[PDB]
Amino acid sequence: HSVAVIGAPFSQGQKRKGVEHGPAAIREAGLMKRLSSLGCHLKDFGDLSFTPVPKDDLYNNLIVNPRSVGLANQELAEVVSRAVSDGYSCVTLGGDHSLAIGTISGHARHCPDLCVVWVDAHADINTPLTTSSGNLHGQPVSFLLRELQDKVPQLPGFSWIKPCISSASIVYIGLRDVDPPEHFILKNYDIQYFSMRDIDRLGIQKVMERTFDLLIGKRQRPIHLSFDIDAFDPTLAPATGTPVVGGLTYREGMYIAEEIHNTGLLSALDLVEVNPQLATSEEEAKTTANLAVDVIASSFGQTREG
Amino acid sequence: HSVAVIGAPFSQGQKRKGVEHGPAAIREAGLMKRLSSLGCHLKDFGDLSFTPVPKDDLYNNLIVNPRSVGLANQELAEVVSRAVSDGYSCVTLGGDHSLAIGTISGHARHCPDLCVVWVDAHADINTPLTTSSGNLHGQPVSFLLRELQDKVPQLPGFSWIKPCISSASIVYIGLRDVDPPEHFILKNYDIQYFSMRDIDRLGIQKVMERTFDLLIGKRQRPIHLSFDIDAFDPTLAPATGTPVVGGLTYREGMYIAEEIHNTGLLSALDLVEVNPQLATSEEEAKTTANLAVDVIASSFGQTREG
Amino acid sequence: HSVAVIGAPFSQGQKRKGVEHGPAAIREAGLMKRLSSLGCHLKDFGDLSFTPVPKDDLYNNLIVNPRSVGLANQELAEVVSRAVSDGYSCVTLGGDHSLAIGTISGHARHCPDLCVVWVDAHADINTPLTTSSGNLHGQPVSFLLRELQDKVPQLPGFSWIKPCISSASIVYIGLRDVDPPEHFILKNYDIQYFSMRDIDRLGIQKVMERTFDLLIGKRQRPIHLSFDIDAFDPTLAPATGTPVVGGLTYREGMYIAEEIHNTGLLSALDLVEVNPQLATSEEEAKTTANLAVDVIASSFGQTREG
Ligand SMILES: N[C@@](CCCO)(CCCC[B-](O)(O)O)C(=O)O
Ligand SMILES: N[C@@](CCCO)(CCCC[B-](O)(O)O)C(=O)O
Ligand SMILES: N[C@@](CCCO)(CCCC[B-](O)(O)O)C(=O)O
Ligand SMILES: [Mn+2]
Ligand SMILES: [Mn+2]
Ligand SMILES: [Mn+2]
Ligand SMILES: [Mn+2]
Ligand SMILES: [Mn+2]
Ligand SMILES: [Mn+2]
Repeated sequence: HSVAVIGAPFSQGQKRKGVEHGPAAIREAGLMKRLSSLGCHLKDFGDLSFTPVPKDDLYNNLIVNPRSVGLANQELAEVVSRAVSDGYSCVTLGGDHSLAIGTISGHARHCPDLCVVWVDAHADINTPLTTSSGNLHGQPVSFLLRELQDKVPQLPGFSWIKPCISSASIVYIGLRDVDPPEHFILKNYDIQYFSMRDIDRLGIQKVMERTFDLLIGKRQRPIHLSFDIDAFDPTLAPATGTPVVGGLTYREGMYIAEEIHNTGLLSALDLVEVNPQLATSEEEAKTTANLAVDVIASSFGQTREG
Repeated sequence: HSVAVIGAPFSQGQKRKGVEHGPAAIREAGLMKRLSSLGCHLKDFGDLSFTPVPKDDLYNNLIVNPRSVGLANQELAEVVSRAVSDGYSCVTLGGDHSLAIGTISGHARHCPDLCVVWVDAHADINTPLTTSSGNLHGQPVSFLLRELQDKVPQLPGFSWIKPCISSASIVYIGLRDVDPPEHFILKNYDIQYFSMRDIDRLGIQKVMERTFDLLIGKRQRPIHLSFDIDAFDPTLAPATGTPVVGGLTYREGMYIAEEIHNTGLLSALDLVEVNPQLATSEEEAKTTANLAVDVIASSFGQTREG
Repeated sequence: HSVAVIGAPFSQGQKRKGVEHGPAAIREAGLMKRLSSLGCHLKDFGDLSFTPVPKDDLYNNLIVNPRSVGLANQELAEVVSRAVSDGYSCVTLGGDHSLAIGTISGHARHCPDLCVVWVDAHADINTPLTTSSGNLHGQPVSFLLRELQDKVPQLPGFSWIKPCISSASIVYIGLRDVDPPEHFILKNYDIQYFSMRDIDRLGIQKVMERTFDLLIGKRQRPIHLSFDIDAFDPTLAPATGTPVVGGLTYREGMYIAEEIHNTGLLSALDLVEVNPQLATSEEEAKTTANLAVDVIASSFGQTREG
């Protein structure tokens, strides 16, 4: 049972400074010791240094840093693919959520039947034609879903990406801030999700049951858990760039991670969008980083009953 | 789909200064743009100025400002009745909860088969003979309930009031601070309520399902939503006159409002008891006012899934 | 209906100063008036002064203040036994949880068929051979449990203790910080528990139903409620020695207590581990003390509906 930890200090998928310090904050909160204590054999890749791209001008006068996000993701994908091939479950510390483009591509490279659990306040499924921000961290799923590719134009630095999962192969949990074109996309391609409303109705236990039934009800598949810290209520995870009131409780987040662990299928985990600079106090930054560690640890077997 | 907004800056239903600034606070939290964005056609009646009453002495050496509360409500009912008759769903911003005497009377004047969902930590059903405070914001339901007529003395300024709701036409949600004579009244007239305890047991989905079965299970009826901000836990809505621990969560509040919207029958809404002056900080005032806007917006169609 | 209140200002079951002030803090939060208001006839035993033991050296170079904890508990057990004998439901205010040794022994003397509901973030069932702290407040169940007596060494000051609880006769609620030897003990003796995880799944209503089915499903038994304030989430009860995130909500705590009261079988209650000195502010101290009073009051009939 081996875990690779990769620091992906990326900020260019969005516009708020400081999310590149997320991996450091998470390590400082004791991630490595927590993983070791659960019996994980660890390989720390440290924090990647991504190759910059000169003159990375706006795409279509809207999409920011496309070539940089493309190249960093290509490089990240290579590291992830390599680590999976060497038998590691891959933990990637962000950094903004655009790096899921790289971790999922790399993961899918030799685990092409992987499935995705995307825990997030947001659907992150705008395309370059629907985004109203230009921020790639709100578009990553659009580049990964095969059903969407007729609707996704080719960005500079993105040509290496081949859409690698189907719309039946991703489930969202925690949605509460969805743009209308994203809502259209989720309905049009019948992508399954559990918004905070569904959690309010069903409860987190049934949500996880139905999630796994949809994804691995008929066959075992390596699971890719892409966890945006903003899934949690901002009272619990204030240090993040797009906080939305009414999020997961601490207990709900742990229960999700616990059930992920319980499948035995976790193969890769992203923990993204922790931005210590956006905390109004050091206490706020640390509680956010500590929560991130709790999620990762619970995902690899830490329980609440000993 | 048209919405009238009436500010009712009234404070004389109770003794704490500042609740008359509720409407301004709610407006400053961006109410009108939020309703507009939902597609609501808006008529703003502004904030009403109520006629003062000279020498408005205590009634029975106990009940405070009876004629002022009576007259202000008569005037409010007139504005409400007129807006409902012209085809608007009527949003009244308070102000203390005694103004529900006027909004429900005025609403019933045009829609006599209305039913009432009363979301509150309190039952607000004391009569002039049971009140231990003398505050009319804690008695408004007693003046409206037909079955209580013979137990409710005639107050100066109140003669215009015709009880318009039967005891089977109101359901309470969120109760946790109920005076013993209020409890007797609720039981003796078989008035249905879901206390915080019931919500703990059933969950808010079943609570809303049962609420609608009781009210509109036999026929469609216009719905009057009377929402006291103190229904929410004090941590979420600190700026209010009688906070009680152990209240609705943010998610529960939104769920109630969403289900109200989903009936298609919402005809009037009160958002009462926001008192910015009781905030310990400007942050606390704004979070309470923002919460008020979320309740109203959700009640008119804002969703958590886009 | 008679209730005896016993202050047990003991701190030597652990190493953090201040928990000996728990009883005064709880009294200051208005305990006696709250109990009177519910119709409780009260006998106040005041705060006991426990006989000190000179030269109370570590047992086995690890276990702290054993003779002092042994003797204080013997004296406590005598007071509890006497009060229960005289027809009182016994409320014991702590003080650290090592005093449950005393209250449960005293209680069991006249009510040998008693059962125990242990509400706590922790299992408190380490033995002198498994404790890693040496603190007796984390071992009291091991001395009470019949099935364990062959694995529990004889401590100085502890010879008066006769195990009086069988493993089928105690149920835990709220567990989330369990040491591995404790987990082993719970599984090996088939001791039933509902962790925070079980509550997330079942909901607190089902948890209480099953608790009582296990304890009193076949016959009526006097109930001993041992409530560690740290069962509650640290945001609600910060003034305590071993806080653990992800605890009971206020509503869940009240619901447990309400259900205890509804059995009609509550015979004794411990409210332990309030340490006002661990509060970072007087507000935090008072809110913890107030929460303790809420629990005790609800356990004796305080309702949320009047
Ligand atoms: N949907 C957003 C906001 C658009 C304006 O409403 C937010 C995307 C958030 C990215 B995340 O990784 O945090 O979920 C976007 O930038 O696309
Ligand atoms: N029930 C109260 C308190 C009486 C003392 O227990 C409070 C009523 C609150 C009015 B609201 O509009 O806020 O719910 C009253 O004044 O009647
Ligand atoms: N289990 C602890 C911690 C051991 C180190 O992990 C804590 C016991 C808490 C005592 B309580 O009365 O608060 O539940 C112990 O001292 O045995
Ligand atoms: Mn997000
Ligand atoms: Mn995201
Ligand atoms: Mn109220
Ligand atoms: Mn009210
Ligand atoms: Mn304990
Ligand atoms: Mn404990």
